[PDB]
Amino acid sequence: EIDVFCELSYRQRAMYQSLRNQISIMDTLMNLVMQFRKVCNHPDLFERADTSSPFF
DNA sequence: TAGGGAGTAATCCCCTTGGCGGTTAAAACGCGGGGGACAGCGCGTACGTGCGTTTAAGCGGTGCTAGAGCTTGCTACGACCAATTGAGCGGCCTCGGCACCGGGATTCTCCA
Repeated sequence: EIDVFCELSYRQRAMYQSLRNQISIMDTLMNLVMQFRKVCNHPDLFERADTSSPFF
């Protein structure tokens, strides 16, 4: 059994920390631990990156 | 303090919608002609209008008594529930009613 640690990429931690900011109001925690598990898997699960352009 | 509710996502059965293909039967298209729609016409009779008659509907009034509408008293009966079972539902089976076919017989139409 080999443990393989890797840190949250800058996009993931932008998701994770703004999500964790909800703990300043709630604590829904069982909802948050599923959103935290999504971003810990891939942020496209939480918000799919897609072709984008400036504000019109 | 603990139990069971709230949240959520994976798991897997059920089932309704949609497409493909053919093919085949019914809808679409054409056209002749017929006969039924419909306009135009004549008559006559049947219905609206008017006037004098009558008839009885409607309003004001009197008297009566039935019976609608309310109060009281009580017990009968249907709501209620715990215990018992058998009537009636869901699943499975099969055979016989009925349909669908084919071909020969009787009916009905339409033109002569």
